[PDB]
Amino acid sequence: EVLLVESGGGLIQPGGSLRLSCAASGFTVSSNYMIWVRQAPGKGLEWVSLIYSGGSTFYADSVKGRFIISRDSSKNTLYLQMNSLRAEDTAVYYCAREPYGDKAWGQGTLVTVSSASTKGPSVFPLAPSSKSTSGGTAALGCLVKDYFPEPVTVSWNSGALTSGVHTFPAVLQSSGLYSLSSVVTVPSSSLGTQTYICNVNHKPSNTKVDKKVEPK
Amino acid sequence: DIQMTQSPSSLSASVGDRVTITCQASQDINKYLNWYQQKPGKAPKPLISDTSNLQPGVPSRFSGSGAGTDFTLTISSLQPEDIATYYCQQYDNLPITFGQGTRLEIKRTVAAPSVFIFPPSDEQLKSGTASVVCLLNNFYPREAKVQWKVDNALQSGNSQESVTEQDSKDSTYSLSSTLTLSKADYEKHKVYACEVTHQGLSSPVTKSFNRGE
Amino acid sequence: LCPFGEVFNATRFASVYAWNRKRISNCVADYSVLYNSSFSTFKCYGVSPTKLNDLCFTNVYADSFVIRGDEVRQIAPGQTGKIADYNYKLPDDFTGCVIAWNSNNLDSKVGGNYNYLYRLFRKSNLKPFERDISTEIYQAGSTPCNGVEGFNCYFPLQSYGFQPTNGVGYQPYRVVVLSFELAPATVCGP
Ligand SMILES: *[C@@H]1O[C@H](CO)[C@@H](O)[C@H](O)[C@H]1NC(C)=O
Repeated sequence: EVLLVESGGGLIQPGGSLRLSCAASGFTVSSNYMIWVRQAPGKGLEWVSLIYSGGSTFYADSVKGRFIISRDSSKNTLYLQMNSLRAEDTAVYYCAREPYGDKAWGQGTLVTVSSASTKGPSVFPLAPSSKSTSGGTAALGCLVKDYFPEPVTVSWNSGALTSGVHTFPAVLQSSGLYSLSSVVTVPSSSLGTQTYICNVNHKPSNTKVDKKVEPK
Repeated sequence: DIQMTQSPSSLSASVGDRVTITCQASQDINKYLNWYQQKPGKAPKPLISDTSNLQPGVPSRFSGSGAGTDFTLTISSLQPEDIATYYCQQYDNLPITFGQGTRLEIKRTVAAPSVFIFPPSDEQLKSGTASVVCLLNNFYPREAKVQWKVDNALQSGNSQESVTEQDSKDSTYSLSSTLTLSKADYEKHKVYACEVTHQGLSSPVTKSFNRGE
Repeated sequence: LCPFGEVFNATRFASVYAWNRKRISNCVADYSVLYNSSFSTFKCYGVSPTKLNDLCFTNVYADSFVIRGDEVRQIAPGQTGKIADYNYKLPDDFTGCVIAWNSNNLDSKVGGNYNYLYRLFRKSNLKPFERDISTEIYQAGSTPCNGVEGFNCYFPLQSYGFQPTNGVGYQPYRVVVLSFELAPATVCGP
């Protein structure tokens, strides 16, 4: 089975350089056509770069002279070297075996081009209501406030709880910091017997927070 | 550059409907046109290559046709799992270019939201800010109105909301609205209320709390 | 006179991957008779079509094949692409003429002409004037193919499938590349 795993994405200042890596399993990178494609947050797909089976390279005009596509056969890895980065380079970057051969796409790596600083979130309980209907449904959650940059991950009870969970898209506040809520609906009759803990991870700030949410 | 224009930009169709997404190229690309499916929170998946060839693991309810400057993706029997953004791509003429994408939603019976309100935590308040959160859980269709009220004054300019992508499990949306005040403003008022209007509610529903109760 | 007519007026042209070469020797060539008699492309490098009629060369090569209209630009010094990289490569210091014409009325067919092929997969680029006619299954992974097409195991050639209704960038073009080398000089203008 073919695996493509992108890494190297993160926060970088305008004018900086990053190298993305795409580690392949299940085909030989140096024998194949491959591309980089990017997707700005909430936007469509934009082709960035192409390398031929035999090594010829091609670039989108918007990255020409700034980006370099390359590969290392000993590590079976595809790279994208990104120089003179601009805010409009901010995107999830995907590698892919395209346009020829058995097609495969990676899961993407997020590049944020910004002069703003990393900031870990504060995590606050959204406590289940007192007047949770006796044999009915209660809602509870966590508010993950004031972080930069994206993303955060939220799990419940270390991944034991998935049913009825909604983790909302972050909003960008006028502060330039993100905020989101993660909620779950549970039987009201569970509140006395079951412990609910949200696990928040913000890798950019190396924050991990486990908040227990209980009736007040 | 070859511009790719898809039509429409969004659609809503019923389970079992035959759906048509079109793609026009600003010049001839012969058969060299691909389709991609991008599910809420995933990478793009190859769906069709070279106009009409089905990729691995894609049901035969998907098909592609056309030639030259005009192309069609057809889903013959729409299922909830088909909720996605679909993209066309021409690859044989550099730069590689994509259509702008077609967002596909699936219809279901009207489902009113379950509404919940959450006061700010004492922890957050001590730090100088109050976030009040209103949850609208598992509703259809997507159109919903949240009105925040503080001692019955309608609030504007101090809230932000977020909506989930349509869930393929039950074809529903959920929505978060957050009202932000300073601690000093929060403490000037008693009744915090979110009033929800939706097609599945005969009249608006209001959830509220009294500060310090 | 040099037998250019056999090259330019051949009924059938080669696939570009299997490009044909005619070695021209011991004859007189009117290259001005060519540079009007009708061509969508007639580009000369390191020489002019006029000056060719007062020059002598040890030998002349006439290379000929079919590609699609939008690939004729790859038949020039310093180009990259599937044609320059994997099919027909001119050297950076090329001395000669690239001549092409639309052949849609000869080489396209209803339902597709599948006889014209190009190499899609190769591990490295051709040297100038290299011809690769290998049909070996292309090994795109670490598993040997053993002559069988499948996952990571690709036929290296693909068909153009020319159709008369194609847009001009996807219509067939006949190409002749004249190369002039400098022994006693055996090919001269009159
Ligand atoms: C090829 O055929 C035409 C028509 O019979 C003839 O006039 C022309 O001179 C030939 N071309 C060359 C380059 O010999």
